[PDB]
This record gives sequence, C-alpha cells and structure tokens, in this order.
Amino acid sequence: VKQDMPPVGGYGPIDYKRNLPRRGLSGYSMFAVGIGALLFGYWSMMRWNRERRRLQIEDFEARIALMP
Amino acid sequence: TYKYVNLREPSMDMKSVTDRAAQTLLWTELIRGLGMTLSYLFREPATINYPFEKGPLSP
Repeated sequence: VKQDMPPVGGYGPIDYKRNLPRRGLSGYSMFAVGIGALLFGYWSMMRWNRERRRLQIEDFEARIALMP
Repeated sequence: TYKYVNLREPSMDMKSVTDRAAQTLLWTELIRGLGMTLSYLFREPATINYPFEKGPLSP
C-alpha cells in the first residue's frame, strides 16, 4: 500500500477574477441628489430666516416703546 | 501568453466623462475605501492572548 498525499478526487475551481461590483449609481443621479437636498436646505433656511426677521422687528418694537 | 494592463482610452460619451468628473469632484471612491475599512473594522480580531493561548506549531 501507499500513503503519500495526492489530490484525493481532484480539487474544485479557484477564482481569480477582478470582481468589482461597482457599487453606487451614475454621477448625474449624484448631482441631482446633491442639488435637490441643497435646494431643500435653502428653502427651509429662507423660511426660518424670515420668521426670525418678524420676531426681530417685534423686539425693535419693544425697544422703541420702552425708551422714554 | 501575456496579459498587460492599462490599454484603454477615457471615453468621449458625455455620461462616462461626467461620471469620472463626479468621481473627481465628489470624493467617491475615497468614501468607498472608508466603507471597505469599516467592513474590516466590524470583524472580530484574530489576536491570540499570548501567555495563556500560545501559538500553533508543528510536530
């Protein structure tokens, strides 16, 4: 009998592919998302700014009527 | 028999050049590298606790 170490029954395949799935989407979608979220933030910032303008005018009314 | 690298050209389709320019302006594959490194962050570390777990050897 012989007791070397051959490949017992053959070994299966071994990959060597450059498998890069390319996660993400196209860049035009990235520009669309960026400009959309940016403009969303601009509109919300505009609304909050003019609300605080209203309250700032009310504080001006306080300092005007409080003075004499 | 040979298999040599880096023989192409950057494309002239507007979609391909704006995808490459989006990679340039938008730090994209840098963030993908961060994602790969965090994927190795959430593994369990293969350190052996030395004076209690000694290393493997041969006969």
